[PDB]
Amino acid sequence: STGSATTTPIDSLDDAYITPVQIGTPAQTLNLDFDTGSSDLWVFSSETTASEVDGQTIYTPSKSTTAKLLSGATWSISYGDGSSSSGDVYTDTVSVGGLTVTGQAVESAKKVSSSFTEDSTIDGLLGLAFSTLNTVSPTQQKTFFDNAKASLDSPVFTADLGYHAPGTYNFGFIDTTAYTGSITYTAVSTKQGFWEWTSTGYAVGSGTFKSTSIDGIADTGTTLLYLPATVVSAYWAQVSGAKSSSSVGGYVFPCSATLPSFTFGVGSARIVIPGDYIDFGPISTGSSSCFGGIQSSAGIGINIFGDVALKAAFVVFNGATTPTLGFASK
Repeated sequence: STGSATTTPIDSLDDAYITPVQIGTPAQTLNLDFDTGSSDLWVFSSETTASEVDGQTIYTPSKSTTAKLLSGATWSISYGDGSSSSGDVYTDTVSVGGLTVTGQAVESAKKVSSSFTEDSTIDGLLGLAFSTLNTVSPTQQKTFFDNAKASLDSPVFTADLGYHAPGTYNFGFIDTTAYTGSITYTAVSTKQGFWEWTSTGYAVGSGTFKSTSIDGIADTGTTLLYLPATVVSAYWAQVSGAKSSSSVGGYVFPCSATLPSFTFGVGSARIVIPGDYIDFGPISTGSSSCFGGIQSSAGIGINIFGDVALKAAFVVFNGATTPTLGFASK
């Protein structure tokens, strides 16, 4: 089997991407944030505290004939950006772009933190990291991809995120028309539950390539590119007027400035992030100060190849017995 779904930016800055997901019988369609940095499929629901729902579409298990309470199961998650949610668990039928899993753990939110409430466009998350990170207790649950894997034509999914435009998540096949050149594959460590790999270095604009190992994660659920402070400093030093602002929480730059590209290494191959991808617009309406899309990972404790990086590539998440990651230009 295979599946193919369009993923759409939630706003004009590509702050995140939502993908429609069918849950239950008859189908309830929710727009989920596909997140290769976490491993819980959780949704706004009929059980979510009413005061914490503001415009989201909810899953109502009682209206699904295939929904079954996973008795005794609870979940509770906290994300790197300080947000959180928690609740109980049902199993139900979940379909993504034609691909159907039965008995998928659908984690129903009883509580969500304010940032989720305040984002009316995201109805939940669908985690695509390794199932070892799943928070369901007492019995850890498998991700949608893990459950689908054996049925797929090939044990892979791909992320093709658009710049200011829709893109595609595919399951079970590699669309050879979706990228240019060849796919370069690189080793993955699953020891922290992430799609963790080691970039071979970077360049800033037309600068020479610096060969240096950068361990990080391929994370569709993180907006920006978070790299070591040395690297980030070298980038923003090439932007006139750029500065790091504690009050704003990172590097900002005059909206009148031209951003250089940023290149990262995948083995001997190179992915080029165009400068425009690194512009996240005015820090506040009317401000001439723009927020940068490359920021320091210092104090996150991990480097994160978020959407800024991934949307410059066609990315293969190869869930073979020994997982690997593939990157192609597009």
